Amino acid sequence: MDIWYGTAAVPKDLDNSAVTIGVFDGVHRGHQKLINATVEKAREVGAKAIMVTFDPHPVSVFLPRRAPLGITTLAERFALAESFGIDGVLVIDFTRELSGTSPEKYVEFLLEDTLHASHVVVGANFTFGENAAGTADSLRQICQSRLTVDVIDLLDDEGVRISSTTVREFLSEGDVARANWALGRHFYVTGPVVRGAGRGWPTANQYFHDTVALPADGVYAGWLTILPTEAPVSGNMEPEVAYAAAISVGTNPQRSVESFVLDRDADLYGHDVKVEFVDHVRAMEKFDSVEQLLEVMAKDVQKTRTLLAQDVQAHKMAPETYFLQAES
Amino acid sequence: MDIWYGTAAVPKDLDNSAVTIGVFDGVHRGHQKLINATVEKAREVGAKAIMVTFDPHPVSVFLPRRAPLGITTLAERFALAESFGIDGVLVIDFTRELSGTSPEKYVEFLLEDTLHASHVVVGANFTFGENAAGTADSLRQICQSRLTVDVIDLLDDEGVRISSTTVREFLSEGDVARANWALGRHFYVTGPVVRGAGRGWPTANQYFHDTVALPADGVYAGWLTILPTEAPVSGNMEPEVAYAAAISVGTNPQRSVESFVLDRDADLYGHDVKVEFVDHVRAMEKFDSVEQLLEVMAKDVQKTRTLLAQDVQAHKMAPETYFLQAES
Amino acid sequence: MDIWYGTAAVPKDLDNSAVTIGVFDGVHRGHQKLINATVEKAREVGAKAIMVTFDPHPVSVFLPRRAPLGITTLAERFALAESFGIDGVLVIDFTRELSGTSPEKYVEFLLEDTLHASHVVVGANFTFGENAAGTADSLRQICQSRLTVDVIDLLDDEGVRISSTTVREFLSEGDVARANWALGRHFYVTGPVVRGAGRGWPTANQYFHDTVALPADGVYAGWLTILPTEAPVSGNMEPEVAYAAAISVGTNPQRSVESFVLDRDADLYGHDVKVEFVDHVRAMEKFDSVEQLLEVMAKDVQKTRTLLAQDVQAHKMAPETYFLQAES
Amino acid sequence: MDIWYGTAAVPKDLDNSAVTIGVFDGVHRGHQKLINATVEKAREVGAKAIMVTFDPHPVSVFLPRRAPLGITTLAERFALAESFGIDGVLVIDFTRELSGTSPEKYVEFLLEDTLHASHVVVGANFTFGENAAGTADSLRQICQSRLTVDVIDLLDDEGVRISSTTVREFLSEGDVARANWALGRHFYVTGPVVRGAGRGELGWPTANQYFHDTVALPADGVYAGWLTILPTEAPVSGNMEPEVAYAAAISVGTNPTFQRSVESFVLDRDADLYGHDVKVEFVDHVRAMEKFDSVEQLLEVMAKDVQKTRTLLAQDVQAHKMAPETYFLQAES
Amino acid sequence: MDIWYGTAAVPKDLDNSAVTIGVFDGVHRGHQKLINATVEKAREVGAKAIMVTFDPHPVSVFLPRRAPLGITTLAERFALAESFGIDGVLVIDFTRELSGTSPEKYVEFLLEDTLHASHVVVGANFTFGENAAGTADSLRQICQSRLTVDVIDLLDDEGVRISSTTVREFLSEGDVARANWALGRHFYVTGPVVRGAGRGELGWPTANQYFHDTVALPADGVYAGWLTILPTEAPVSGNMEPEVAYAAAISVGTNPTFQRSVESFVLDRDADLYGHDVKVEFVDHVRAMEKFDSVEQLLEVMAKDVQKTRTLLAQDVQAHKMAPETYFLQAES
Amino acid sequence: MDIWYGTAAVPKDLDNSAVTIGVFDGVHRGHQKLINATVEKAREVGAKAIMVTFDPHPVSVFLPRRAPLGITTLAERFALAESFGIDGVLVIDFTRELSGTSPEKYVEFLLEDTLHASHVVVGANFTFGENAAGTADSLRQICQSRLTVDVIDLLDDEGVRISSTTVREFLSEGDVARANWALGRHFYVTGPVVRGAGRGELGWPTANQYFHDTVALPADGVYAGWLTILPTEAPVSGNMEPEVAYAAAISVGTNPTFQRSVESFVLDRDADLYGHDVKVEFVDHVRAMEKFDSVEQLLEVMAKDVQKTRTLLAQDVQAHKMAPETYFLQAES
Repeated sequence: MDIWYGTAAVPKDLDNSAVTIGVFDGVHRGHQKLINATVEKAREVGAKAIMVTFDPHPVSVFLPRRAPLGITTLAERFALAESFGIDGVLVIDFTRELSGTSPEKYVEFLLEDTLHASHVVVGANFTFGENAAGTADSLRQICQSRLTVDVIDLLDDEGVRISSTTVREFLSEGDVARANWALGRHFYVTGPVVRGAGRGWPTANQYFHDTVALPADGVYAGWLTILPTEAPVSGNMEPEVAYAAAISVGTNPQRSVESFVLDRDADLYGHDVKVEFVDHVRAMEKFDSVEQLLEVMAKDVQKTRTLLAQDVQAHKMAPETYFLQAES
Repeated sequence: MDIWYGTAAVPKDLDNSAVTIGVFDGVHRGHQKLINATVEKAREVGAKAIMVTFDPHPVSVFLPRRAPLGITTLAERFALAESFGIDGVLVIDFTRELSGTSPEKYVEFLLEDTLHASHVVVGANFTFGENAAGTADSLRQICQSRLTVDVIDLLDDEGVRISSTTVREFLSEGDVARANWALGRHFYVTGPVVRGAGRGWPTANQYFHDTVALPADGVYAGWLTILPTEAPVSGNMEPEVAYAAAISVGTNPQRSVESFVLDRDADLYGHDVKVEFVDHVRAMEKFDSVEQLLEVMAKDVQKTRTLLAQDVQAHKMAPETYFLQAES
Repeated sequence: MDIWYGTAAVPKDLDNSAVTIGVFDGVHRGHQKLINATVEKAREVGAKAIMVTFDPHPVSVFLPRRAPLGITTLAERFALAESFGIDGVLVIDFTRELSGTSPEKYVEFLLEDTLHASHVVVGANFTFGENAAGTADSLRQICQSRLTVDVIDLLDDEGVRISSTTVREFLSEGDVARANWALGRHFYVTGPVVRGAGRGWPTANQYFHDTVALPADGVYAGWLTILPTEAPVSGNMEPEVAYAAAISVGTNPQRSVESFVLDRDADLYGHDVKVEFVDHVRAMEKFDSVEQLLEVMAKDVQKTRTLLAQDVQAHKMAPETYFLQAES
Repeated sequence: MDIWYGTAAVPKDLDNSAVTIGVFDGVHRGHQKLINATVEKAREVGAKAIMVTFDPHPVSVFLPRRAPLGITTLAERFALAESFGIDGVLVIDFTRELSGTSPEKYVEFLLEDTLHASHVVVGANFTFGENAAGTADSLRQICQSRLTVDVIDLLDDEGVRISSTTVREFLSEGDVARANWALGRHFYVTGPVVRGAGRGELGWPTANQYFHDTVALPADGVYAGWLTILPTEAPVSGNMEPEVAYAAAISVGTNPTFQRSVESFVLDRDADLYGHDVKVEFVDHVRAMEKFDSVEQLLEVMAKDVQKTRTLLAQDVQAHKMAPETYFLQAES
Repeated sequence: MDIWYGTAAVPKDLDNSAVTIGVFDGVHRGHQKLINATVEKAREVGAKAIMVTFDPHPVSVFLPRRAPLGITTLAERFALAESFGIDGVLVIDFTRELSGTSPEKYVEFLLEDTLHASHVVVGANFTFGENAAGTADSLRQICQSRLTVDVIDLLDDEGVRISSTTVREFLSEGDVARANWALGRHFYVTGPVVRGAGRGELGWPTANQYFHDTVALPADGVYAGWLTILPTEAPVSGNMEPEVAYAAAISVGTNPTFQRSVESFVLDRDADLYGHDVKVEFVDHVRAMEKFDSVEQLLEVMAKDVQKTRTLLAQDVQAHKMAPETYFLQAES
Repeated sequence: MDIWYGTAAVPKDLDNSAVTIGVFDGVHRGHQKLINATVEKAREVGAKAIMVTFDPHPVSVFLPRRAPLGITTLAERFALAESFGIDGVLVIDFTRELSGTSPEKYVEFLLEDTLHASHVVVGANFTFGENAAGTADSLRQICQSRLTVDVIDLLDDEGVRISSTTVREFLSEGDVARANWALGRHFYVTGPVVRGAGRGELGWPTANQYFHDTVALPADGVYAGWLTILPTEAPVSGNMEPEVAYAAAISVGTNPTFQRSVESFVLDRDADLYGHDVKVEFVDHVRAMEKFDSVEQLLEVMAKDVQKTRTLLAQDVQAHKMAPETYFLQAES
């Protein structure tokens, strides 16, 4: 998949495309409908399936540093867009182009001149152009005879509107199971394992910037995977195997994620590690003794073992290769 | 109007004065009664109307950095004192003088030797001298035959005691209309417009230190005035005209004030700008899309247009020259 | 009393000891039972009474910087351990030794090889060894024929479990009288008096790090003692006399303690000062005038005078030499 | 004078203009030649004289946080531009436009489409468009028959090249006299007076100012100069009028960690200028920074700075060309 | 290769080993002699080659925050060790063990009890146990009949002693050529690419990296080198493959206050490497740091760095011994 | 000895006093002459010997944050004053009083009204009152018949002027021997011991102290000196008594950013002094600061500092005049 930064980077010789436009934060199940429709039409005509997306977040252009939290990083947005069949991602920076542009000139510049689009697929909530006056309905009429437009209703399921907004709310509530439900996969973060405490001490510590969306402080059951690597691994964990883990999300009074991998002793310093969240286990608490702390640690392991045993049975969610022991 | 810092700066040849003493933060309607009485008596005898005030706040002398928030800056206190006819302001720093001094020696030093006072006007809540043992009643008796004293009752109106304390409470509640009511004018702040976001982007951004009193975070209707200047102004705003504005007061997680001037495109970087608050519009909120943000922005403009149309009719409050459009 | 840091520092020629093991934070009344039993048995056999304690807090080894607040500093723990007759304190750093060690090897290494113990005294909540699998019951069986073990029930009094945890809760609630009740003495902090405001201004200002346990923000009645010194004292306070004081505990938005010594004018800059807490007086509040501030200051002095007059009558709590005036 | 941010803010009904393009930092005597040529042309043909300038600095666009120090603020660049008769300033942000543009495209879009220019005036060192490919020459060949191009040599005077660079160099060494000479005026900073060590005059300056680290300042030291209280109806504590240049000894310092300060000791006045906006003009270097160990020593040196200043300023008044119309200066204490 | 933290993590069923002990910072040509001897022995007798190394640095244990800069990270020390055939790394923390231990006790506990060693290999400068009492000699006398001891002289080559110290010295002056020569490879750092001034290429590097102050870096300046995108299935913006060394001009800077940066300008590609892990290999010094006052000047010097780099890298490819198997380098633009 | 903050704190029933006025920073041999004259007079006529001193430093009042470093703290100034028999210290804050006062007014208010002085003793460099107008001479003419004035020349000895300034100079270069000689005692700092790298002795100092940036410290380096545990009933970990001066090698450092540290390696003892107040006396410079790359090297140099210290301290004991009454020092390890 090509990734282009700004309209000028798009090849001039690209002759046909089917295009979808959004922030696409999280690439949730709504987002998947748009991508699915776009990919299929691209295949039909033998053109490229293009996603136009935005970075920085368009909200942060108008209201700096009050951008909504990033459900996925830009890099993961690319990975997800690819896994669903996107051929090219065009990334638009509104501080550089397409802000002052009118609905008419936007379609003309972006969709025709730049992307050579025969098809465009947007959500009903789609807006574009100076002061967001462009709508889905605008787009259908401005594209009359020029290109075909398919406007897709926002995904409603089980009485919940599935959007970036609702995924963020669930995450903020610590309800990762509903977030997972809206995303169509286990919510995850990835990052390098740092030195933590030293070398009840966690299998892995990671830190995330405050723009990263994360589950409420608390303890979750989930899976930890050492991303593909030739680097030596200290201990009895292997790369590319999803290992059962009790996960503590905390706030330095910058958010930390501490992972206790069940039934393994490893030290993951230096490695890049994926943490997938499955279910909530408990709220954060203060500890006043080593005894009390380990007691609670063990109850977390038991509850985690239980939740993940269930998770495995929903195998559309569960990883390919996992490691989960029946007991200690 | 002269401004003197400390007793030693007061001219030795000043032969007669009518004096009022207080913090005078905000110069609210109570404060105006004291100034009014003082100015009138000065005119009667042909003497100078003097305000004795204090900086730093006397509270911060005893309890550093737990001083009450400043309703007005010291500079604005001077401006307000002048606009009401004060001839001289004596500023007392209690870390330098008049702290260890007894009620008797205070009247002797400040009122007689320094100020040559024939009249003194204080509020009923007035205290002075070592450990604030001096009262209004003390002052009348210590001044027997030496100078005349007029003690003015605190202003009570509409079931509210009008004081610096109550103005601060209203501001903190986001109730600027009641604060305006107690002040006798639109509450305002002034300051240089800084670079903000770049060059839905606000007409002006200002920053204030944390000792400055400000309305609760939220959006207010008000008026913005470019203070007199020969500097070129980018855009279609003119100096000295009060322009209709939706005002956002925020906190950097130092307080910011962001102003959206209605129906104008200007950039006010470099200019000194007054922001007058008229009425509350809404609480702060997070935005998750550009669409949602602009929707709400437009409702704020509508509600603001409405509030200011009313404000103009209370013309004792409203500015001399304003700019308010009937619609977009 | 000897203080040894780590097992290697303990003299090799020490031939007999009676040993007690715990964090001992606060040396509360439960802790006193263990020490009492240990001291008595040491006297019986003519051996040394040893306390094994821990630093850093064992909790902070597993969960860095989420250690419980220190009721006493390590230095005060030593002082208290001594005042109750302990002959030697062995301080264990779990980041250096005794973490990976099994229950069996722990008793063998610490109690026998290092300490030459004929008696060991622990609380029922006592744990030891890798993953705290060692218990009081373990210890009795592993010590069969090797040394005698006396396991002491946690102290329950007046429906309250007396522990480090409960002392912290009381302190956090601002309930110093119950904390004092559980400690068996007035809760206190000690520290150098710093420059504060200048040279209603407090008799003394002290600052404490955020790991120090302190009463809730508010005003307390208590006693202030200038620790033994040959340094000149500014004012009419003498060292080693416990002086009546209204005490303000605050938070810089690092905790401060501001002390108003009743009926004295002293300046304690440079001196080391003990602050003992007796009872709660009021919550923190903002002040808006010097008048209001002094009014409240005076009510605090009255209420304090009252509480301390009562305190003196419970003379097991009250200091040897105090200073409390009947009135102003 | 109008100020437009971006080519999209330019009035669309602009039929004719004489344009000059550059960073214009400091508006030095070199820059004035460019502006002069442009204004004199515009004034001739009833058209508007436009300046195309750049904010943020093109270097900061390419090398973030490593741009040269600003000789003037953007606000002052506007004010100086207007003072020399420019009718419009167009501020280009290179992160937003005219960056990936070819020399040919740059001319058509900016100079024709946006500005509708009949004349253009640039420095011989002028480079434009992607990878600075366009030069003073490129401009002449591309513009044929459409608009007259006037290329102007960089100003050399007294064996010294007059550029933003040399001005920065002069300032940096504390040589304000050479900086002023290259600028065609007294170098100055403008700023609100802040609270000092306190209000009101054993020790205290008349005025305290702080400046960000992007602001070009003379080397740390003491200088002779003039302070002017910017126009205001707000009252002044002490015996100073607004809009009069007052003789001052000016101390430029750096903060222990934090930023630069400017402390002004106005000669033969006690006043406290907290609350006001103040212009500080530098005339000549007086001495390097020193450490003080006693109050007497500091007061002694203080009195020497007042004498040195008094003299240097007396010469500056006689050299008339740079001094202010109305001022205040006493021959002796 | 296994990694054990502390003597308690070592498999208890370890019957035979050839051991080498040292900080091993940088794994320079001196260190390789130690590892080589050890591996060649272990490989002979079917036993495991163990490295005993130390983290945190023994100096930081004795003098907190005053340890020498790390030539490589601990992660890279492991990777380099494994690359030379070490089977096990035992990481000793001196705050945790082997500190108050006597020479005699150190041998029995570590070398016999823990590691069950039949061979040991150390440098002539080797010191062990409490107060560094044990020396290369002590080791031989204590180990008699139990294990064979092979003491190896510090590597001298071309009149230069090859040690962590001299490597740090070389790096510090910007002499990467001598550092590489003493290392036996191109000096390198590894790190995630961060966001620059923005995404996508007037000014911007191909890649931006930041490094902590414990990381040894060449003196501030420009260098010729190779950048490699570490293995990944993640897509790459632009025309660059993972696992190919690409020619780059590399700029090493310090931050105004904060830390070190490494900016990579990959020759004849525009790509944006945000999100990837990137290895940057240093070949030769190109120039010292300079200040820029104009966009043209910076682009001019930029083009000169590309030429210098192109040449230096051409020589590095010919000197083959240190260059990478697969790479990308063009003779001209 | 009484301590009064402000003229209003002075007992109103003070009928007679001999007064000396000055900053008195460091209480050096010059200052002792002033105090001696004053005490010897007061002691004669049954009156109190008063010191008028100043806090904050008069320079910091005039030039905030640019006062000279404090040779001693205000606490130590009091203690030193009392040690030389001063009965009362009056601390004047120039932000609060005696600032706008005329020479004539200063005498009447402070010397007569407040202190009721019959004798006064000042240095020839003495200046008092608004704009330092009053000098040593002014004082004599204003005081006639009311109080006897004794002006004392600044102390010159061995071609060296003894002043706060020169003491600061000596300290700054690391020449504690000359500082001590000018002071008439071992220079010292006093402070609570903080936690080091940890508790208890491979590497670790006996004691760690930190000092603010207003505190005068010898140049970074190693020094010979004595450490004394200030009087206490609190237990001491290790084999050290309170109130005994113990031989120590003393390392003075600066923090990477943050502040100064003082680390004390007490000779032939292991003790941990966390929790105690400790006095550290400097005797002689041992060496400049160095960087360490290996544990052996640091221990080697460590042992050399112990030898150098042992010798220098042996000489200091023989020169008796400055050494302490009770001390602890061993001839060899």
